[PDB]
Amino acid sequence: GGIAIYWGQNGNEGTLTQTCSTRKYSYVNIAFLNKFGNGQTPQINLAGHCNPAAGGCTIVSNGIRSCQIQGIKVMLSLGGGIGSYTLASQADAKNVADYLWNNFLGGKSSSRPLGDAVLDGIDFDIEHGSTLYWDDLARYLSAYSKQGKKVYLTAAPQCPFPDRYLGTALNTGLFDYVWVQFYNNPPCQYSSGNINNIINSWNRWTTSINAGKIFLGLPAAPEAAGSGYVPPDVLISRILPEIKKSPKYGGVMLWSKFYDDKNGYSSSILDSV
Repeated sequence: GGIAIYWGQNGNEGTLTQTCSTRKYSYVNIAFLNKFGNGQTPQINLAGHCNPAAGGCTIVSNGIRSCQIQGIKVMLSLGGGIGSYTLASQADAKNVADYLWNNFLGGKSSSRPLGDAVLDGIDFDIEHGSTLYWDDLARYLSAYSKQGKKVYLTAAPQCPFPDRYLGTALNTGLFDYVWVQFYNNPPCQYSSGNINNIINSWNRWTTSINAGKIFLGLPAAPEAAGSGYVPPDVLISRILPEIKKSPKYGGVMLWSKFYDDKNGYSSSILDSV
């Protein structure tokens, strides 16, 4: 399989072009569109990379194209750990889907925040707020595929199954790739000496949902998460041989590009994935 990486939350982590040029990643999620819904004007947050005012982030289209040329799929990630994103109603789901289509996908807008490039899909990283309507948002985005170009749908649920925010949306069977977050959640993450909780949880996920491929999501450094970091050696020796047995195995997801650079996590695990 391949490695999915989150990029966008630390201005020092390198450009999107450099990120794709590493040749380590197969998927890149751009983190985050962290404000939308409830009549708010949607706002992308790419930390120090660029300021989206006055088309300050359109330069990112260069990186998007460069990734895609090399066969890397690039998603815009909604939500994240911080932000006032929500969906107020089913009409809000529709408004948000139309906004995303016109501003990031195959539609038209005079003010596309990341420029002219057409993203491959949308990543759902919904971690708080409303548990409602995410399934409608997935349906509406999925309908836009009928115009000719596939809109990929991906999700980052937390490991406790089922996920309170994304469970219904994942039950739709519309998601292409699901990278489960096996961290910040004691009952289903790695803890010193104990791999049972994580394998047990992986078995639940892979047997329970219909998506194309399921990925094992991890923090790339001890600093990247509150808890759940797994040393690469343990991953390679004890965890991967077990999880790679699943036909639904897609590879590994890492939070985030910035920490990966510092800790050299993907460099250490790349050939084992």
